[PDB]
Amino acid sequence: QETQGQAAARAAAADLAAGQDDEPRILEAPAPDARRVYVNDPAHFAAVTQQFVIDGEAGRVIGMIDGGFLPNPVVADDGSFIAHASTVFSRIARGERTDYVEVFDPVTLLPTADIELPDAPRFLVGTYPWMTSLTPDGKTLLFYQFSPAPAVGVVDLEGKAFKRMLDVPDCYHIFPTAPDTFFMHCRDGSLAKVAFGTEGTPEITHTEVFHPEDEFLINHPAYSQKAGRLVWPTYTGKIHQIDLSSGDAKFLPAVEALTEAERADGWRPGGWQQVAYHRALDRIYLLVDQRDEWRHKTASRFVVVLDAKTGERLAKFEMGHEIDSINVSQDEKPLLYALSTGDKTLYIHDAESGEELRSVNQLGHGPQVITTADMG
Amino acid sequence: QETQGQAAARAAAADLAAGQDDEPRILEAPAPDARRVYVNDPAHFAAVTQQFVIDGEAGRVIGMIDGGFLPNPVVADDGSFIAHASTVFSRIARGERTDYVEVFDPVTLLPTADIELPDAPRFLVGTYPWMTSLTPDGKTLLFYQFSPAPAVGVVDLEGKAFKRMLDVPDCYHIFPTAPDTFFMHCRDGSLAKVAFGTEGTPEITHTEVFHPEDEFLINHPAYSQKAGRLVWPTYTGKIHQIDLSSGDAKFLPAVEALTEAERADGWRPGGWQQVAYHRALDRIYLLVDQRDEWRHKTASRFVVVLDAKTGERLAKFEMGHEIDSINVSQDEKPLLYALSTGDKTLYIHDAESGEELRSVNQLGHGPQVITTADMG
Amino acid sequence: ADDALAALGAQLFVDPALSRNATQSCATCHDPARAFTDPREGKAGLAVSVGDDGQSHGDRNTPTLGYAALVPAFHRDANGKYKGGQFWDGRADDLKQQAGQPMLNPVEMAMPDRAAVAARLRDDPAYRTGFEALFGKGVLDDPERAFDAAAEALAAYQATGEFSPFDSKYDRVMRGEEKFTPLEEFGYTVFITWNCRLCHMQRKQGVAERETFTNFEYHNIGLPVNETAREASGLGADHVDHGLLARPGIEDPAQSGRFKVPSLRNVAVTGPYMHNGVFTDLRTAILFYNKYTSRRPEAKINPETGAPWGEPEVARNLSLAELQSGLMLDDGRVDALVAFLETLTDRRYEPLLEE
Amino acid sequence: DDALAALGAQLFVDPALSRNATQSCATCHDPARAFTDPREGKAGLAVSVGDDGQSHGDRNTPTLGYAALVPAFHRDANGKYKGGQFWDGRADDLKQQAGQPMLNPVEMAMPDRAAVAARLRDDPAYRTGFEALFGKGVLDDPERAFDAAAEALAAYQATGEFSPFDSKYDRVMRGEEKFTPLEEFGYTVFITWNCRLCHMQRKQGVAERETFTNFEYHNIGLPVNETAREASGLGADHVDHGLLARPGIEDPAQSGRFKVPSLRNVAVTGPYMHNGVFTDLRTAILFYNKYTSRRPEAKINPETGAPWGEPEVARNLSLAELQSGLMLDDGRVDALVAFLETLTDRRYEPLLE
Amino acid sequence: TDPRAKWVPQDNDIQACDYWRHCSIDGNICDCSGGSLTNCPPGTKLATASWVASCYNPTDGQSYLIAYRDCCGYNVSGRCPCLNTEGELPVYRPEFANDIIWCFGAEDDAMTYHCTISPIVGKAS
Amino acid sequence: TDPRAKWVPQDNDIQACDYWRHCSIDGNICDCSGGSLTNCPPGTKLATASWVASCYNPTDGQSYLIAYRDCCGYNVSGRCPCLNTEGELPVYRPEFANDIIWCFGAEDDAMTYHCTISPIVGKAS
Ligand code: HEC
Ligand code: HEC
Ligand code: HEC
Ligand code: HEC
Ligand SMILES: [Ca+2]
Ligand SMILES: [Ca+2]
Repeated sequence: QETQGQAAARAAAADLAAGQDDEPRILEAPAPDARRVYVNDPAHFAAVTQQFVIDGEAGRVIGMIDGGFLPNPVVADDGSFIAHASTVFSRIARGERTDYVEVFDPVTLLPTADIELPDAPRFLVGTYPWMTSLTPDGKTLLFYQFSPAPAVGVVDLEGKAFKRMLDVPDCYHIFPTAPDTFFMHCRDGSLAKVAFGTEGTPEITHTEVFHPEDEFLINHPAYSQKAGRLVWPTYTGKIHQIDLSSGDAKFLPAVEALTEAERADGWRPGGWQQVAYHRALDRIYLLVDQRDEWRHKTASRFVVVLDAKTGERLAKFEMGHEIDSINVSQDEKPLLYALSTGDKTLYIHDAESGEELRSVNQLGHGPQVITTADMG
Repeated sequence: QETQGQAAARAAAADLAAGQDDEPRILEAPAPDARRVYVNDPAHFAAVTQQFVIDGEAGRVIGMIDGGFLPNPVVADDGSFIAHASTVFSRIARGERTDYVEVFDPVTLLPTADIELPDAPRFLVGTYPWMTSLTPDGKTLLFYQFSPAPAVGVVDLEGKAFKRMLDVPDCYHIFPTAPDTFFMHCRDGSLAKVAFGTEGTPEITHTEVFHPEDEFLINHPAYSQKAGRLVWPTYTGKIHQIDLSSGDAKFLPAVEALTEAERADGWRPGGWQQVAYHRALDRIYLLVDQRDEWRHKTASRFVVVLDAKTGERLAKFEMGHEIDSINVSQDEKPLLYALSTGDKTLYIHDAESGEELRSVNQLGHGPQVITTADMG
Repeated sequence: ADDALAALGAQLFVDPALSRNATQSCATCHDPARAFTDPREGKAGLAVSVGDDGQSHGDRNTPTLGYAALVPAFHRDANGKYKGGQFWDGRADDLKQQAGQPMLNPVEMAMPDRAAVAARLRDDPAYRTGFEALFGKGVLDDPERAFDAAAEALAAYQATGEFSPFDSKYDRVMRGEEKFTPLEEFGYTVFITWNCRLCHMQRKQGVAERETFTNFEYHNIGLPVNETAREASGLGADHVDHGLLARPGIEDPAQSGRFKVPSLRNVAVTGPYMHNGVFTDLRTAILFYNKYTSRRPEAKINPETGAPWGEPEVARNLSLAELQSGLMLDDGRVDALVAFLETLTDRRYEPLLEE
Repeated sequence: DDALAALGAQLFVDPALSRNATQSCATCHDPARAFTDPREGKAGLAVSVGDDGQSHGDRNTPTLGYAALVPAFHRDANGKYKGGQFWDGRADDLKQQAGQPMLNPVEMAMPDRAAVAARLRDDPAYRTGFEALFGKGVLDDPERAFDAAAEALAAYQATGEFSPFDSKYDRVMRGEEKFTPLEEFGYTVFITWNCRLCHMQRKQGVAERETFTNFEYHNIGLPVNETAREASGLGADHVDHGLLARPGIEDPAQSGRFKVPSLRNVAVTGPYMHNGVFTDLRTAILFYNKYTSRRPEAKINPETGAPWGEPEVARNLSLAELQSGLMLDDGRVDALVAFLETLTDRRYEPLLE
Repeated sequence: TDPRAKWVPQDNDIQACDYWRHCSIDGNICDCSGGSLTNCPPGTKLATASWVASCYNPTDGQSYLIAYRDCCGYNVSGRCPCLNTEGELPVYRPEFANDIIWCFGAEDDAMTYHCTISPIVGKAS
Repeated sequence: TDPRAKWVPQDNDIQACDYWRHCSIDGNICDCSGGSLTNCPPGTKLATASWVASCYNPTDGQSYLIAYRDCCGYNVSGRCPCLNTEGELPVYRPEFANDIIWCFGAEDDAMTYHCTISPIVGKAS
């Protein structure tokens, strides 16, 4: 009931009445925990951007990180660092391009590494979380290149150096499964497994094709590295699940997030980060609404929750706002994070009852990307 | 009746229907003329910022220029070029600082000079037009430095090179009167004349104190270089006029913009660019409203217009919007430009009847400064 | 008479009596069975054609006559681009100015002069009747009138539906009579979104009424000399083919090494490719464009020789703004573009697509 | 207690506490000069002459006004040393300080505690006064006697008379008068420029009894005072390490740092700094421009027309606070002088001329 | 105005987001920052790459292929933002994908996004 | 609401532009981006320069000098923006002027403006 601005007015007023001194200084953010959540603001393609670091339990901004043009954020699952791949130009948006990776301390937010990526090799695209990805040991960052051809860049975080580009087939996205192995999704409807080394052609192995050429797999699948679970909705809310926990792809039974009657009445997923997965509960969360079929990036006002094993619906929440992206905290009694690009506001919901608990507004110009650590 | 977007749809449909080919290409802006107006957006202190180049007559954006942190725009009165002094950092808002001057061709908008300023010498401040200034011949740009001490930097636009800093006394703003001369306003209430040959210390002479300590002169006076007329309002609307057209300061009769009774009822100027001056008409325009004495930076809904010679009131307009800054085109039947920071919108008015003719919205994040060339 | 002029040109077109030794007609090099191109093997394979003397080889590849009647007469457009004309270097203004040239060229049909061509026309009673009915009595007695008339007839004949039928798969699909396969559709999509559309589409925007997949401009794409063709032509190791700059009256050094953009209709059946016949395979002509974009070592290599593409014959005035697209065609996209270009084959040449 | 201080009042002006009876505390800490030394020696007023008529110190004699407000020497939770007495903090508090001049051979030069006690015991008034407060026989035990004299002197220094809070500044904060325009400008410069980072008690909030020091230790990069170093006889190879010279401080980063002085009475207690190197208050203020200003004159000591000179101790300079990015122009130096003059105690205002 | 409603093209105002050629535009309409329907604004650099869409023209009942091209080398204009996705496919079908910055081939290697133009390049099929 | 009305201070919420200590702030309140009323957010640099104002505190009826110091080296936070100008003077009275970026003295020569803190540094007069 008492707001954070109100509690602070009251504490300042008591220190002034008590004659309590304190030294103005630079704060540290609180230790990273399960209820820490990061919101990135691509700012509708502005040349410079911002990330907000938020305490989900209090609904308070605890820090910010500046970025350049369409940066890719990553968060180590263990809470030990965060990083991004970013792009600047010598005269705002013109002149010499520099692509680079920074690593930051998660409490001081100071950069601890600034690693130049040679020959401007980043993919400049509205931000897809799985276009830049950490290996499970946290030692390597992998980023996608599109131009001149699909390729994956390898950055050694521990030695703070760019290593090499890997040539890959006509494939997209990067789901790391081991210190030297990741998956990609191919134009042909397969996944490719890419096992790499410091030098040498990587070993590239395709899975079976798993979807027809006219089912469309969204740009924001959810992937839980610790579960090895790749959760991939199509435009109709059909959900593909791939188990990569063995190090090889295993195709799980597909589930339908909407019923046949809902589909007949125009229910479809839509937004930006349309899907979330909670590893400990093995639960899938999908943003859906009634919409024409080619309005697939519009906000949605409902979230459906379903059991990943059975596909049984557990809940349908009415969010009460225009929501573009969702994610969840990975602890018990998780939070459901519901980010509105149009309101520039993160709404924080109880994931069990769907009830809005609190919200954090003024999050930049067009915030779209929610990231959390799986520290469990 | 027919908007620019509508006329453009009709011409594109006709080209299509007629089979008319045209090659997609980079447009040139129309020739600079009296009704071209520039609007700078300091973006509420953002690390990067925008300038909008607008055709006032059509109420159409004809181009844009990117800038860095709190840039100072200048525009040559003869239409031959535009330029700014700007500031960038190697990692968005952190790392190595570079201050520089760019000159742009005013129809292609291409930079034709990029002149680095040594030792980060610019004054970083909410944007004041007369903190960076062209000499009447357009061969020199002068910029103000506040740290470590008041100083003025001389930049050779013809040779494309920084020359030197001038040591000045405790003085502010730069009003150029010749290739080698400018005037500043000093803390002690006088003006200083600064004359600089290419070598040595400059020659510095002061006028008499011309206002008392308790009379506050705004950050945004109007200066007409072609008239040599400095129009300086105080917090209450008292208006100072200084004639510099003889190469020396001559003080004109002080004039009151508001009546004794309006002041009594709380009428005061308020805003950002609160004053405009029209050379050929010899006419002063002032932004005014009813306000408390310390709300001097808030928007105003009215403009008063008065004879610079006599000081009689010629009109009072109800602007119908929250207006922060005004300026005027310098041709006959001038436009009165009325920029609203809150609405991010330039309202374009007939300067004689005060009626609103058209407007240009979506001018960035917090647009603040209007500039026009005096071409006649 | 529209029909009759064309019918006269039909007769001339297949008549070898317009060659010095009477071994060669238009149709010898422009063989109707091969989309009007030369199926005959010479010292440089099919890269260049052999003349009436049985020994002289040209230095340029014989182009199709299909769709040549859609090209505008030679002119400089508003943005200073030369456009239109006939020959790889635009040196002829139009079809009519072009026709007389192979007839007097000693490396081709080799007739010594106009009077000699008139003397052959006058020997055939069918030509006396047909020529006089269209151009007046005595036409064939006046070398200049006779020569101009023959060229006029030949130009009329190349303007008939027979040379430009617009009945390729692409045309059927555009009428809604059938559909592209997924591969061809991908190839179409690639062609229209990648740099190909900047030179191999009639218009810069809008839709063309009779698309022939060229903008009729002049570009230097930086091709090497074809050594065996250049050896066969006898022009010498030191010869440079200056393209458009060789057109009389063009003096601008920026025009050096630019050639007319060919129509891609029938491209699948008119190999080998480019102005000197340097590449055998259509795939190889498409892969050539990756030399400007790709970082892979294989992009520097001509897959037909296993050696580097080669130094441009003219290493200046390259169309680098258009060629340096920043994107490599992967093999799936080369496959798609081959599929698509195959749909530009006229119906009667579809049987040739197997070969 | 009133008694204790009354005893210390007697001791403070008594030369019987020096070896040859030529000097008392009041000789060097003259109540007429805000408890500092008026006397001119081999290096001007930079350093004081001891009981022997020849020996000079190496540090300038500081005021005793307000010294009772300084907390006992300690290391705070941010690892900054704070408080204590002497320019280098080598005494914990006023009590530990008072005995040291008595036994210093370059000062009062008593040979030992027993000699001090013998002098106290010869005076009947001291037998009465001391025994009434500390118990009969106190003056017969050299250790008890010496510690009691140190207590009484500390008690005396803690009275209203050394810390009256009656300066113009104090009257203005009580709303009894106003600053002149120039004074008010100097006050604004003081609390918005880098001065207030070291010369205000608290970081933020308002102090009840402000003395214009945070009690911290800083090396501001001052040069040797050449004539004073010569007079001290410590030799040209000597280096004054400041707080590092305090027994038990071992941390190399404390080398060259000195206790921030209270600026009360600063206008009447020249010359300035730990070594009296600058005779004029304006020169003390202008010294700070050396870290900020670009002007050729900022490198030059106005009193000499020669460069300030290299720091005695080149490490541990307080660069973060000193390198403020802003130079004080003449008008701002003028206003600061005016403001600092308002920190003069009422009874010293006639000294201001 | 219902953002989830089926998008309905018009052929009477090119600065509006329901203008028929903008059917798969993502970004800003160049006509609003000094370009035109099919030209870049001064100072910017015209890319050669594009993404395509088949957009129904309610003037003539035909569908035309619009090859969107970006004008690049300037910060995002901020005027007339629009995001439509008629036929728009995920990033693995890039010729139909519109989140990608289509700035390739721009002069001076400009890769920052300013605004998008909407020229017709062909007939739909 | 009424922007031209006499500003009315409150002592109940430090995130609102009417909090009594913000009487001459220009920018953003650091409490809204991970600082606190008198501390800088992580990653930013605390300046030693300030502009100052005498702000009346409605709770105890006293006027305090607030010496506003900037947190520097980040792009502007964009949260809780406020501009008040109680006793604010023109640039030629810089100790009292608030358009100036008071980032002087910040570590690493940081000069970009992120947000402002509102510490009390004394009593007025
Ligand atoms: C010995 C082979 C040979 C014969 C016979 C021949 N040509 Fe050709 N033709 C060519 C070659 C080689 C070129 C390209 C030459 C060049 O560009 O300089 C060409 C080019 C052309 C072109 C230009 C087409 C384009 O796209 O640029 C036309 C039209 C043409 N010939 C028509 C004729 C007609 C009509 C005749 C009979 C009067 C004829 N040709 C006889 C070899 C021949
Ligand atoms: C810069 C203009 C330009 C671009 C872009 C361009 N072409 Fe070409 N194309 C030409 C010109 C000119 C020639 C003839 C070159 C020569 O022979 O000197 C040509 C020749 C060809 C040929 C040989 C046709 C023949 O009859 O010999 C094929 C096939 C071809 N192009 C396909 C493509 C494809 C597919 C693309 C897109 C990958 C493309 N081109 C891009 C201008 C261009
Ligand atoms: C010969 C001159 C001389 C005499 C006599 C003298 N002092 Fe001092 N006093 C000094 C000097 C010099 C210093 C600074 C020495 C240093 O910092 O190392 C000083 C420092 C002090 C300080 C520390 C103040 C501060 O701010 O750090 C106190 C307290 C003090 N003396 C009290 C006394 C008392 C009590 C007596 C009599 C017992 C006395 N002094 C006798 C010269 C004298
Ligand atoms: C980094 C902390 C710091 C800052 C900032 C600072 N001072 Fe000081 N001040 C000192 C210290 C420490 C001394 C004693 C230095 C010494 O003697 O070694 C001192 C000494 C002085 C003295 C001589 C006092 C005496 O009794 O000898 C004056 C006057 C003075 N400072 C004024 C100022 C003014 C005015 C400013 C702002 C322009 C200022 N100082 C800035 C710490 C600081
Ligand atoms: Ca060929
Ligand atoms: Ca002194």
